[PDB]
This record gives sequence, structure tokens and C-alpha cells, in this order.
Amino acid sequence: MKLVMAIIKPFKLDEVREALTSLGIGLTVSEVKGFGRQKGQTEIYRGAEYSVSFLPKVKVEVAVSDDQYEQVVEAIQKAANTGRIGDGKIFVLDIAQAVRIRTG
Amino acid sequence: MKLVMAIIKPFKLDEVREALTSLGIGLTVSEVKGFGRQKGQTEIYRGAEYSVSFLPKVKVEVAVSDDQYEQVVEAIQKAANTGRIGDGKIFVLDIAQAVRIRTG
Amino acid sequence: MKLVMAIIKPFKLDEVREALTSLGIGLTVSEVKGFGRQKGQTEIYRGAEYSVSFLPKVKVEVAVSDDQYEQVVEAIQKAANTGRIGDGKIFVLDIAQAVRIRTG
Ligand SMILES: Nc1ncnc2c1ncn2[C@@H]1O[C@H](COP(=O)(O)OP(=O)(O)OP(=O)(O)O)[C@@H](O)[C@H]1O
Ligand SMILES: Nc1ncnc2c1ncn2[C@@H]1O[C@H](COP(=O)(O)OP(=O)(O)OP(=O)(O)O)[C@@H](O)[C@H]1O
Ligand SMILES: Nc1ncnc2c1ncn2[C@@H]1O[C@H](COP(=O)(O)OP(=O)(O)OP(=O)(O)O)[C@@H](O)[C@H]1O
Repeated sequence: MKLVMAIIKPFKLDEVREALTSLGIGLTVSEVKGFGRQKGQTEIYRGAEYSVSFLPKVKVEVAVSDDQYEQVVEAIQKAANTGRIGDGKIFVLDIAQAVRIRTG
Repeated sequence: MKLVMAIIKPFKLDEVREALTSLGIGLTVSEVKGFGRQKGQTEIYRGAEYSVSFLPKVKVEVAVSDDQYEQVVEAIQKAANTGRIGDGKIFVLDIAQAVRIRTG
Repeated sequence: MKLVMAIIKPFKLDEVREALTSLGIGLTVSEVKGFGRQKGQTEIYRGAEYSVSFLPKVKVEVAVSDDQYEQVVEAIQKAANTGRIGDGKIFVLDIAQAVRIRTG
């Protein structure tokens, strides 16, 4: 199995989820802060440049079978794409083992 | 080493932690939003079905040695289990390398 | 590629980020709750010991090339280090595949 981790623009989430549901995929979502090319505003306070604005991102973590992860990566990438800065990244990690807690 | 990631019902956390402490395991906990078979309420607003309720989950991330990860997976699964919908998932990922920041 | 996951003291974040920027590294940050040797206060309420204080941590997740991950691990470890309890951990995970959403 593969854990597909997508850091995306928050307003893209439901388009990504519709793309996932289209492929027969449940997922787990987190709110995170993004640092990268696109920057927020800062302010100097006591020898440090403090971030005064921040760039919310949505992290989608979804476990999938090896036989669908490539299709899932492309669907997320196409559903999350705008062509503008701050689009984000997809990281695929291998799952050594997965368990369904409800049944075992 | 293995990174064990458990998405569980929030009210199960302290039972899972007691199960971990029983096996000699520190852990890191996140609040996440769950999508899956169990669904929340939605509402139509401007060409989109907006989620008006959500399903909080607790994400437990705990790094363990290979010689205890199987026991850890089963303990979390048994401590997190209710037999009801929304129980969640456990994903085990391989750790290429781990570092204790305090000592190096 | 490698996904470097660092659980650190929140007040260390900007020092870690400066250490990352020094090496030519964007990153994704989460707020998490820490359990470990350093403990918070609890209170007995209805057959359970409830946590009344908690230990905020910052989770840094940064994807890097294999040819810089060791340097990145050490830079984070040195920038996040205080020598005091609660310093945290670094877990390195292998990335099977990464995608830039903006371009594909
Ligand atoms: N090395 C990284 N590791 C983890 N997350 C990253 C990394 N680089 C960027 N990100 C995430 O991607 C988000 C957007 O990145 P950035 O602001 O660089 O725009 P981008 O369009 O993705 O850039 P580009 O497409 O040129 O790589 C960031 O806010 C951050 O959450
Ligand atoms: N593919 C997935 N990847 C990541 N997290 C998932 C995935 N599927 C489900 N989850 C997580 O599991 C939680 C519960 O899942 P769901 O609502 O389907 O009930 P369940 O009892 O776990 O289902 P079942 O046991 O039938 O698989 C979700 O809210 C979500 O956080
Ligand atoms: N097994 C673990 N898996 C994931 N995160 C952990 C684990 N153990 C500790 N952590 C994280 O590390 C943080 C600090 O750990 P702890 O309180 O044990 O202090 P420490 O200085 O890191 O301990 P030591 O250096 O002696 O291992 C915790 O609050 C938790 O977020």
C-alpha cells in the first residue's frame, strides 16, 4: 500500500475529494502552515522577524493500494492544480502494513 | 524502526495511550478531520455542497523498534476498537533513520 | 527522496527554518500535542485522569533529496537542540515518489 500525502490550497479540497471519490477512495485531513516561495508578511520584534500573516494549507493523507496510487496521485495533482504559486506538493510513502481498527 | 500512525475516535485516546505505556512506549498527537463511510451533514451554498458538521479524529504518531511494532499495532487496534463505524485505521511506515534531538 | 519529520519545541521553529534556508530548502508545519518523559498536569474526573495542561510541539515536515537529507537532519537537530528535556525527535521516511502540483 501507499500513503499519499498532498499539501494543497484549502479551497481545492472538495475538488480533490470529488476526484478521490471518483476513483473509489475515505481520507484524513489536517490544517497546516506553509512555508515556501510564496511568503507572508513579517514584523521585527526583539531581534526576530516574526510572521504576522500565514499561508493555510490542507494536508490530505490517504492510504491506497499499489494498483491505484499512480491514478490517485495524478487525480489529486490535476484536481489541486491552478498553475499559480502555492499549489503545493504530493509525497507518496510506502505502507509496510495497514489495519482496519473496526474489524482487526 | 517503524512509524505507527493511528487514526482513532477521540474518546479512545487515553485508552490507547495506556495500552502504549503498558508496552514501554512517548507519542505525538494531532487533531484531524475524517472522511469515510460515516458522513457529516452538508448544505448547498453557491454550487457546492458544504460540510456543516465534521468528524473529529485523533491521529497518534509513535515511532517504535521493529521488535515491538507488531505488538504496538495490535495494542492500539484493541484499545481503539469499538466495533462501530468510524473506528479508523492504522498505517505502519518504515523509518529510515531516527534521531533524539536532546543528545544527537 | 526523504521526508524529514521533526517534532520540536515551538520556540525553536524559526531557528530550524533559518537552518533549513541555509541549506537551500519550503516546509510544512503542524501544531501537535506531545506526550513523553516531560509530563503535564492532570485531574481526576469520573474514573479517568484528565490532562489539564498540555505540551505544544511544532511538527516540521520537509521533503528533501537523498544527497542532502543527512545534512538536513543534522541542521535541524543542532538548531532544535537545547540539551533540556522535551527536545523531541527526528524521523526520516523514504519518499517513493514526489510531485510538484503546480507543474505536474
Ligand atoms: N520541501 C518541502 N517539504 C514539504 N512541504 C513543502 C516543501 N516545499 C513546499 N512545501 C509546501 O508547498 C506549499 C507551496 O509551496 P511554494 O510556496 O513553494 O509554491 P509551489 O507552487 O508549490 O512551488 P513550486 O511549484 O515552484 O515548487 C508550501 O506552503 C508548503 O506547505
Ligand atoms: N483511505 C484512507 N486513508 C486515510 N484515512 C482513512 C482512509 N479511510 C478512512 N480513513 C479514516 O478513518 C476514519 C473512519 O473511517 P470510516 O468512516 O470509513 O469508518 P471505519 O469503521 O474505519 O470503516 P471500515 O472499518 O469499514 O473501513 C475516517 O474518518 C478517516 O479519518
Ligand atoms: N516514540 C515517540 N514517537 C513520536 N513522538 C515521540 C516519541 N517519544 C517522544 N516523542 C515526542 O517527543 C517530545 C519530547 O519527548 P520527551 O518528553 O520524552 O523528551 P526528550 O528530551 O525528547 O526525551 P529523550 O531525549 O530522553 O528521548 C514529546 O512531547 C513527543 O511529541
